[PDB]
Amino acid sequence: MLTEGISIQSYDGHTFGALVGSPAKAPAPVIVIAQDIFGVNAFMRETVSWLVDQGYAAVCPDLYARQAPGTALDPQDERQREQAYKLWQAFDMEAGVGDLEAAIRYARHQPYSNGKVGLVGYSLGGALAFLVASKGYVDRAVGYYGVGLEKQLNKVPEVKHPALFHMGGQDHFVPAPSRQLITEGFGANPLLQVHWYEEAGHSFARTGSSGYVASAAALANERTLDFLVPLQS
Repeated sequence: MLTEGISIQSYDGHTFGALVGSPAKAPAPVIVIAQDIFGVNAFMRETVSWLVDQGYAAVCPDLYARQAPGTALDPQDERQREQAYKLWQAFDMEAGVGDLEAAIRYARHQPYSNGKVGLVGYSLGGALAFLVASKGYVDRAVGYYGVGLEKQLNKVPEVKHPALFHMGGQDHFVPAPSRQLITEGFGANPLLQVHWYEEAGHSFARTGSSGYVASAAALANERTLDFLVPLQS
């Protein structure tokens, strides 16, 4: 689901929609939320609500608009998971980064904006959060269970603003060898933080996921909110 009327334009001209929430107290910092492979769906709506309840505005752009605008898939439905994996395999990461950079620029000057912008992404969106952090588009970036970060480690020195990553120690998208590479690589730049939640796997911060772990979700979420609060006025 998206907010009707909201349109954002990327550098290459492509336009896309977004789900937006603004807090009752504004101006406020704005968090761009990078979706997972299911599009702007119920958990993205929950993420917008969670951030708005904490005093932020939030913008979750339709990153699948270059393939199938408005795609919003149910992670409990097997056929819709298959569709999500197929869209993910065809997803253009570089265009996704550019669409997030356009949503970040948009987020700097809306009626509710205080001018500061953060980014929070989940899985596909956590990989995109690291790429965006390597470009410097945002003030602060956060990735939950980003996939494939061990293949992007040459970008560690390019991160020049803080970026926080929450990883499950039982997430087999990030097996022991990958966890060691990321831990060693990220450790060279103090602007990066990566925490490992040893009793949690993938999607551990989504309440309806089979991977949900309330203690790890709560610790990671409070660390995300502590990390974003400097953006507040």
